[PDB]
Amino acid sequence: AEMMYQTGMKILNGSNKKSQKREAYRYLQKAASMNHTKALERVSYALLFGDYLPQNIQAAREMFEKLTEEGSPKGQTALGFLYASGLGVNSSQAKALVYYTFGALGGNLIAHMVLGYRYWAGIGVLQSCESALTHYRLVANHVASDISLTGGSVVQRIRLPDEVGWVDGQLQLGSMYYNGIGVKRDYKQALKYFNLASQGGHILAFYNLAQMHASGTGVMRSCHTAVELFKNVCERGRWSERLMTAYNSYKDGDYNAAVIQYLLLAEQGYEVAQSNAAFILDQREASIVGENETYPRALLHWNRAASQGYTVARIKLGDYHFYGFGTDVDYETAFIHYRLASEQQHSAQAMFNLGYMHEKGLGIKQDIHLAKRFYDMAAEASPDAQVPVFLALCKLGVVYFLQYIRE
Amino acid sequence: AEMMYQTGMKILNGSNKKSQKREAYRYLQKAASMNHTKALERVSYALLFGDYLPQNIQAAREMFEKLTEEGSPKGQTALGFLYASGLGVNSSQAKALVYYTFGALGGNLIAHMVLGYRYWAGIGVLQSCESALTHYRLVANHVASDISLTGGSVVQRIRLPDEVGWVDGQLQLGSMYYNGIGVKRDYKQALKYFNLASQGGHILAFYNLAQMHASGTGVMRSCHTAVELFKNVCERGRWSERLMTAYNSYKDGDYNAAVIQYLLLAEQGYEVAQSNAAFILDQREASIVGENETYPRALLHWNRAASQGYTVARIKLGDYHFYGFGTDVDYETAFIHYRLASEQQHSAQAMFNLGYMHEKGLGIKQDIHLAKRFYDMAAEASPDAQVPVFLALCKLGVVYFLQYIRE
Amino acid sequence: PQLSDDIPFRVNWPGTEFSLPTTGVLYKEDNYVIMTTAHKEKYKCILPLVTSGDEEEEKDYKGPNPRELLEPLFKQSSCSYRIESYWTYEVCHGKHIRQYHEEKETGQKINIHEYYLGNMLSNEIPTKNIEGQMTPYYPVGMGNGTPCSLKQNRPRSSTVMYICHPESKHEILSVAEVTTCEYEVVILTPLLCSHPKYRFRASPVNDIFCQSLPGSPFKPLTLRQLEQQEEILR
Amino acid sequence: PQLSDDIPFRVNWPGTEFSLPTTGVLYKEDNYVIMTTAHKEKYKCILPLVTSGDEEEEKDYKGPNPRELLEPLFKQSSCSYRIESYWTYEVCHGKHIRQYHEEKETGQKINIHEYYLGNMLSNEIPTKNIEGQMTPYYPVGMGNGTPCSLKQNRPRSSTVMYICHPESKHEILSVAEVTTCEYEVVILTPLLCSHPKYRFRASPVNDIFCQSLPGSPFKPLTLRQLEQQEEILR
Amino acid sequence: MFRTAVMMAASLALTGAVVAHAYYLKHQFYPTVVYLTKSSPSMAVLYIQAFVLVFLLGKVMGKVFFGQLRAAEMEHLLERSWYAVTETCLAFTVFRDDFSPRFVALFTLLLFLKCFHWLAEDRVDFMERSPNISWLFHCRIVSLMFLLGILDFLFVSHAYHSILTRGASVQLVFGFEYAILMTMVLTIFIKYVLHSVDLQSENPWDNKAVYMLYTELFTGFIKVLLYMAFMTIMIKVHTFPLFAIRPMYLAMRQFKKAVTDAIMSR
Amino acid sequence: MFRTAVMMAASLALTGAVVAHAYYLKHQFYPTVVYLTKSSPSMAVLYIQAFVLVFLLGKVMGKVFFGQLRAAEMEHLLERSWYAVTETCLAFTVFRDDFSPRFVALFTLLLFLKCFHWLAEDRVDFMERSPNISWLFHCRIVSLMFLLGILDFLFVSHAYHSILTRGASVQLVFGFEYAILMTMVLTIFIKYVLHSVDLQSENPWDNKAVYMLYTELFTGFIKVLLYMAFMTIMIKVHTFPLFAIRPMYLAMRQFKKAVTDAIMSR
Ligand SMILES: *[C@@H]1O[C@H](CO)[C@@H](O[C@@H]2O[C@H](CO)[C@@H](O[C@H]3O[C@H](CO[C@H]4O[C@H](CO[C@H]5O[C@H](CO)[C@@H](O)[C@H](O)[C@@H]5O)[C@@H](O)[C@H](O[C@H]5O[C@H](CO)[C@@H](O)[C@H](O)[C@@H]5O)[C@@H]4O)[C@@H](O[C@H]4O[C@H](CO)[C@@H](O)[C@H](O)[C@@H]4O)[C@H](O)[C@@H]3O)[C@H](O)[C@H]2NC(C)=O)[C@H](O)[C@H]1NC(C)=O
Ligand SMILES: *[C@@H]1O[C@H](CO)[C@@H](O[C@@H]2O[C@H](CO)[C@@H](O[C@H]3O[C@H](CO[C@H]4O[C@H](CO[C@H]5O[C@H](CO)[C@@H](O)[C@H](O)[C@@H]5O)[C@@H](O)[C@H](O[C@H]5O[C@H](CO)[C@@H](O)[C@H](O)[C@@H]5O)[C@@H]4O)[C@@H](O[C@H]4O[C@H](CO)[C@@H](O)[C@H](O)[C@@H]4O)[C@H](O)[C@@H]3O)[C@H](O)[C@H]2NC(C)=O)[C@H](O)[C@H]1NC(C)=O
Ligand SMILES: *[C@@H]1O[C@H](CO)[C@@H](O)[C@H](O)[C@H]1NC(C)=O
Ligand SMILES: *[C@@H]1O[C@H](CO)[C@@H](O)[C@H](O)[C@H]1NC(C)=O
Ligand SMILES: *[C@@H]1O[C@H](CO)[C@@H](O)[C@H](O)[C@H]1NC(C)=O
Ligand SMILES: *[C@@H]1O[C@H](CO)[C@@H](O)[C@H](O)[C@H]1NC(C)=O
Repeated sequence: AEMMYQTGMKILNGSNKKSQKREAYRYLQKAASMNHTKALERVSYALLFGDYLPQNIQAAREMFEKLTEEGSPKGQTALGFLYASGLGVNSSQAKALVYYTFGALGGNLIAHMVLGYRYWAGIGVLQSCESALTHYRLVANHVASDISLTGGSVVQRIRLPDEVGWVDGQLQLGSMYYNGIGVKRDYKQALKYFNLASQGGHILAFYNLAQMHASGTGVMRSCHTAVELFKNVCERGRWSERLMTAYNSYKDGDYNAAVIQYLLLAEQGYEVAQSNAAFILDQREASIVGENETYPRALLHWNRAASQGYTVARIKLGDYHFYGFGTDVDYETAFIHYRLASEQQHSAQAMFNLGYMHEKGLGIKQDIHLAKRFYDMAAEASPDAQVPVFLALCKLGVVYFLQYIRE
Repeated sequence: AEMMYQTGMKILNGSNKKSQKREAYRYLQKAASMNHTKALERVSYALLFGDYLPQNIQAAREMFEKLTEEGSPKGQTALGFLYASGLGVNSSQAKALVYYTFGALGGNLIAHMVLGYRYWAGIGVLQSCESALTHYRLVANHVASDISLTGGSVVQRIRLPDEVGWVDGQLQLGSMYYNGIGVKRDYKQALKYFNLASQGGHILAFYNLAQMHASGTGVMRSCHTAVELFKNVCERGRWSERLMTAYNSYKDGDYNAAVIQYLLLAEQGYEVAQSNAAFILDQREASIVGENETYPRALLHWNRAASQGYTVARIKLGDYHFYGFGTDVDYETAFIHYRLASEQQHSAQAMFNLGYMHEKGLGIKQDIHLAKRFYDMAAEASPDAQVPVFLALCKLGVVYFLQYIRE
Repeated sequence: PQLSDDIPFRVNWPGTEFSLPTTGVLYKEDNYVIMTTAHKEKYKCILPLVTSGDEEEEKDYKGPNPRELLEPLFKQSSCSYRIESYWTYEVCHGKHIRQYHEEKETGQKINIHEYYLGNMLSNEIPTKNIEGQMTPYYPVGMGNGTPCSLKQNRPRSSTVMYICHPESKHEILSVAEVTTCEYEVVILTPLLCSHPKYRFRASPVNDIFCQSLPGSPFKPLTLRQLEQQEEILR
Repeated sequence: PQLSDDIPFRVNWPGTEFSLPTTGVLYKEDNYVIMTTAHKEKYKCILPLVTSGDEEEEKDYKGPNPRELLEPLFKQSSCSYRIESYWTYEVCHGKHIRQYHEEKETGQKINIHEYYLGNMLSNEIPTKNIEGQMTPYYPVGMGNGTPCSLKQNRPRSSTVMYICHPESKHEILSVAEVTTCEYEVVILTPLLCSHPKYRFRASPVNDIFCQSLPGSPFKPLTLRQLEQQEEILR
Repeated sequence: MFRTAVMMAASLALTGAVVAHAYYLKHQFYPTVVYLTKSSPSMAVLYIQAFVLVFLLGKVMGKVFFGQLRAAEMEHLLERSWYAVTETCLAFTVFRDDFSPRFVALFTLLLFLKCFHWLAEDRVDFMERSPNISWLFHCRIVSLMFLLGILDFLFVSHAYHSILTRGASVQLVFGFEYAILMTMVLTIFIKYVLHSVDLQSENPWDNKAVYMLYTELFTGFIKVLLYMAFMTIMIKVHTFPLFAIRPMYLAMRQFKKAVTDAIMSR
Repeated sequence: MFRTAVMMAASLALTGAVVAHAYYLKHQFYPTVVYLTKSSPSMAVLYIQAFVLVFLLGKVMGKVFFGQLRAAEMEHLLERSWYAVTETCLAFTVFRDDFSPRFVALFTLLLFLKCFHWLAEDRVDFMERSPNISWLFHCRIVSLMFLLGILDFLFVSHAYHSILTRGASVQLVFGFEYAILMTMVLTIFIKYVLHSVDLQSENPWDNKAVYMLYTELFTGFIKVLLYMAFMTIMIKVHTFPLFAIRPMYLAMRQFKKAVTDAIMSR
């Protein structure tokens, strides 16, 4: 049993070949039959995840249960993900949190990020920055330790709705300014030197200002900057490599393993993985979810992707209320999400469709000369709106001219 | 007397106008008649320098003598410059050094840079890095102090023979690594962190590695890196602004004040100011120097500009021995300075004229097929040598073909 | 799944001898789970029926009419203004709305392009979609502004929108127009949050009580060391 | 001014009762200057006539002939080589000059393009040049190298150039050719610097003596001191 | 006529296939038109449908302004037009103005107006030798005289204010070329003035040929002056033309055939 | 002859003035030549001198290869050469190859060879209807035939090994144009073979016209095939030509005038 698990890890760490990785798991899958409690948790996360073992969601649920009855943090975390996403099992947010709490209790780090994110965006619970400070803190300590050892493995951020040294020494200098190395400590001026180190892109500085805005040192402790500084540290763990395992599944034609390897990171609180896990459900390529639970589940992950500051997720939340995707048709509700992507994020399309609801009298009362403003505002915001406003303004004047003739 | 000097400095620091600067000096020139020992040293450096008071070299020599008999560091320094450059007075290197020593003794900083440079390039004295270490230091202490106050006023480097934050904190971090701030000092590893700070361009770091290579800390104290690191600090004083005072005289048509405001900085040991003070004497635009002392004085400042690593100053030292400028004609001596600019600095022209002395049998014995190599080597070194080698190689083959016909 | 990011939850540990409440949310004896921690600790954590229906909160209010709350704001004459990319809206609560923008000439003059949008010479509270959410409001509608050329020299009209916020300091979320030369202003105030029908609506919290099986204590052995750890850090 | 950057100078302070030397450089009683320091110390610095002529250094050498100094270098068989951009010259003192370059094939083979430039089977010392300046040398000239196609299969010839350097470790300044397939090698060695006619030539130093006037001490009130100040950093 | 309707339908079938390709990809209004703009074959077919649309507008404009082509100027347009297609194509690409679908549309407006000046020249050339011309011909061609000369006056006025307000750009060569076209409508006027006084009198006039040779001398002097000033400018600003030396050699030859012939005559 | 020497002297005077201006500035060999290459008017005057030199070499080659111009092909050269210099200029400027003084020389070499093929065209066209032709004409024109064919074979070989070794550049279009010119020397061979078997017999041959029509059909097919492959290559790689559609319309019309006439005949 235990001898079989050693052969798999040797070939996994020794060979990067796809066949050799699958050949290494053959002993690991056989060791799962011997109920070695370390063996299943490496094949549980392949039986339901894919791009490793073949994907079979029903084959992983029942053996997750014995992982829960054993009391495994890696089993308590994932069984909450099944009931949070309604994946192969009837959806229930009521005890989705119960499994995540015991996973967060059990020492798992994924169940702390999700519980922290649920406390931060107010999803499933009350938005409490105090509770969102506690759970996001435990992840940050367990990821800031490993980056200093692993060197900070950077992973590209790929959004499908868009396509388909010098500062390292400044961190130690800013650490000595706040603490005091041969000089009196000054929290008023050490803040500016430490905050400028994070603009270089290194996330070690991102950690140190989060504690600075937590205890109240230097600047007064505000909740909004307490966890938002914490969150970008937590979004770069060893689970940040999991876009690539999901994105390769999308390019390899296995679209149903790019909607399960993305729905975990959508539950983990991303925006690259919350638009993409909804864009795949947008075009109905997924097959585990039914044909009637494809748009309401893609509405949920378009709604979370908008509140985290995405332009397209605020236009595409207007579309789903414009046509009637997953909701009874609401021209008034779709109106607001189109303007909220106009004044805030200055999305060029988002004032063109503002003109259409102004020009054709949808949602609000019609006014011809108010619509002219937003078409004109569209051409100022972008170079690509010069064309599709001009054929819209010509159509606009035809109605104005034809109405004047009838009078 | 003393009341007149206050009005000049108020209008000089208060008004940047050219007429107002000359109007401020009217009281200063009148105060020079009262023999106020502070008043002459601001008009002695205008009577012989120009771009201030009108240029009159003989009008400044006799009043420099009373500045010498008083014992002024600013008079002992400049009176040695007159006899070093043979300027208005018969040239004598013998007591040129005597005046510079007492100016260096008197506390002047210019007379320490020149005495240090003379000890470094072996000009007028024996090349002794020990003596060049002592005089170059005193300047570096008196320039790094003001640069921390004045912010390090940068000045562009203009060569006439060519035309006509992130690292600031790394200096303090590298200073703490060598000294020890909360950690044990390690001179083996603090050297690499301190030396990388100088690659950013800041010259505070240039000072700190000079002392590192002086006392032997970290790396063994070598003479060549002891003063070369020191020298680039000294070449950025408040006298580094004196290129613009000289370069503006060249563009304003006052060419005889761009050969006196450049000959001091040539004596101070530059290479931007040693080619340019020889390029002006190259074309005989200067009028203080005679028509027979124009090329030997321009040979002296082409020779110093070559040994400090200039490509053009090594080709143009070949020309002066090629045609016979200021020296009896020497094809052998001119041969060496052409190849020393070929193997070392890879100057593209410097192998083309190597071909001409190879092809036409000047200096060495003629060999036709050896000359073919250097013309061919010229085209590889630059894109601009493709043309003037092709009309040289065609001429080369015509002689080879015509000689073969006669046989 | 349908609008599921608005339902709050809370896990509690009431212990062994606990009786589920019969008031509030509904409960069942079947929807229990048997739990196990990392240190082998058995818990039975029950969950309520997620309905949270009706509005049976015993809504009583013997206080003043909502008209009386904004009167101290009117008499103090402390009124704010808002900046934009170009314009500048200065709503004055109880006097006027003023929209203007300064044209800074080259050195000496400042030119003002000003407009006037108003001047002060039912068993159901109406609600407007605010970012897609449900907030009941107080409308204060008013007109007789400057004449509007598009409406053939008709004076502008405007409605003042009042919604409550606890940390508000009398600012504006956004200024918007429902039609040409007739504008809508929203105003944040802390006065209306005391009104039960006008306060910010929060959904009732469904409580997850969970009972401690024998062999396990009142709270898990991997839990209480963490809330004290953040208490030290604070 | 003519080649004036080769004349060394030195200021000395011999004091009040000093007699100028009659051997070496010439002196005059008129070319004196009256000096004054910053703290009003008066000095009289005499200067010599800048001639430094002739070679009257009493050149005597009862030592060995210059042939005998390079014999220990020949028998030890410790010989160096030089790199270039492409080529690689391996002079072996007392055996040969070898010029070669390795062609590294893709994985397995190393190809050598080698040539042979030579093999060991007068009251005035000649002077070449060396970087513009002057240096007398020892020439060692050989031939019988590999045949040269340009000279119609004639073997190459090479002269070995010996110049002395104190800190030398038997390296090469440069390798050069005076004609095609006949090459010149310069070699640094420390052996010839003991030879008076073969050592590195240094111009004699003209001494500037400063006579101390009364009212001023043996050395200026800023000299000694400042010198010893750095004597700290000695 | 059958091949003309075939060519229009075979182009509109491609445009209705490109548009229906984008609308299936991006199912809205705004991302569709943006997708057509950035895509190369999508804007290529929309270019082809634009040129067929300006072709058929030219054929109906030629039909209303000239009763029937004589099939001797039909060739004479085809070489000139080619001349004109290539030099606008070379002037568009030399200037690095980049491919923009509102300055290509301006260049074919120049070429479309340039073709109608040339058609007026050959019609007024046979107005010299037409003894049977109705009043319909006289009115329909002076309408072409006005409509052109006002149009080049407008575009010269639009360009010389563009060269002042904006700066040196491609709008300089537009107004200069229209200035040459302004001299071109100037030439055919005087030729129409002298040949209208010819027809109203039943006797030849010897001074009409003297005035015609003087008029061709005139404007030919104006033409070379415009081209020579056009040379001296773009060497100074931007780059060497490498175009517009085509009609210039014909412009000096226009000056050569007028000044030297008048010198030989007078 | 006087005006030709006047033009040559007036170009060489400017070249000597530019060379002396550079030599007075930079008194050596190497900086003088480098200064000539970097300066714009200096390289412009050197270009003018090179063009006058190639003009005089072309005149002496035409004098030695043809006894006297008929003064009916001189025009044909003038319009076709304008066509050609503008096509080469536009192809040079679209490709962004940048102005290099060793590819402009290649382009004028191509234009020079094209002009000589057109002169061979018109000379064999009059040789069709020439009843008094000496053996000197036959020998000199067949020498032209060879020399031209060997030159285009050599340049086609050079350009296809270039397109294999280096990569996609202007050598592909150079080789394709030289392949078209190879088809041109092929056409005139067959035409000269037929018109030489015509003259050696003192009787007309009816099969000569059929062979001429079949050969014209042949090579017209080859020409349209080469132009279509040329298209389908440069839409794929780099950019739209925007050139070489000129002789293509004449190439399809060459196919139209051969295939349809033979279909109507046979
Ligand atoms: C960076 O910042 C810059 C400035 O901060 C931005 O620059 C832009 O600058 C231009 C200046 O040229 C601004 O354009 C206009 O500016 C003035 C003001 O006109 C505005 O207001 C008009 C008022 O009309 C309405 O008024 C009431 C509003 O409450 C209504 O009740 C009323 O019914 C009426 O509708 C407004 O009409 C106009 O908007 C549009 O109007 C019509 C149709 O409505 C459109 O077709 C237009 O395209 C226009 O955009 C403006 O918002 C204006 O001067 C006015 O006053 C002078 C007084 O002498 C008159 O002479 C003149 O004829 C005119 O009437 C200007 O002429 C110009 O039109 C523009 O607003 C700025 N843009 C923004 C976004 O602020 C720059 O954009 C910024 N960079 C970015 C964002 O990247
Ligand atoms: C970066 O580094 C790169 C390499 O480090 C540099 O790259 C260049 O690489 C090319 C490779 O293609 C090198 O070119 C030549 O390399 C070999 C060797 O030929 C050299 O040696 C020839 C020997 O001839 C002389 O030999 C004796 C020397 O002591 C003489 O006594 C003798 O009389 C004879 O003269 C030499 O002739 C040649 O130099 C030039 O020769 C003629 C005229 O002399 C010129 O016209 C040429 O232009 C040529 O430059 C070379 O220096 C060569 O292979 C030889 O051997 C094979 C064996 O099979 C034969 O098949 C082959 O025909 C040839 O004979 C190559 O074919 C090629 O010619 C070049 O040297 C490198 N350049 C430098 C500067 O090192 C690159 O330049 C560097 N980047 C920079 C500097 O920016
Ligand atoms: C999920 O719940 C539904 C409704 O309560 C029920 O019909 C279904 O059988 C349940 N499925 C599972 C796997 O519990
Ligand atoms: C929803 O689920 C049912 C299964 O009960 C299925 O038959 C149906 O196709 C799905 N979709 C819709 C739109 O009803
Ligand atoms: C300089 O020296 C020369 C020669 O000794 C002499 O003729 C001349 O007068 C001297 N000039 C001065 C100013 O001392
Ligand atoms: C050198 O100086 C003399 C003055 O004695 C002067 O006359 C002469 O022109 C100068 N130049 C030469 C080349 O002699």
